Amino acid sequence: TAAGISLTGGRNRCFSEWQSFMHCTAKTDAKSRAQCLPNFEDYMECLHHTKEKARLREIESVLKQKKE
Amino acid sequence: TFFHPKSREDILNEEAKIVQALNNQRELTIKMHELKREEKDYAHSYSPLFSDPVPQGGSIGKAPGSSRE
Repeated sequence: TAAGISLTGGRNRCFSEWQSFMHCTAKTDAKSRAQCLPNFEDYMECLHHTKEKARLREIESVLKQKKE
Repeated sequence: TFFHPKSREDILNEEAKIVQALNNQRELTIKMHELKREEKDYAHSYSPLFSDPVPQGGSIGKAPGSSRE
């Protein structure tokens, strides 16, 4: 009811991926709902930033041991 | 002479009618157990009127580029 609203009264940071996921839920029934996996994973990545964080941990490892 | 039983045929027809109705109730029961626990539509489940699940958000700083599909 107050979902998708920011602190300035506008669209949040991760709204767009939520919109794509909700679109693809409306497109699909519970059997075909598996198609909504990558959209949901994109949403979770925007929220919690895990895969990008691990990417940067790999970069930092290369800057850390392979140089010293 | 005072023995005036119902015939074999009428008895068998009555028992058949009873068993038929019981089988009818059986099929209705299975069909309802199946009708429930079947996926419904969004309108029947949440909102008949605003049946578009898609969430439109705020409007005070609506940024072109924030819609997506």
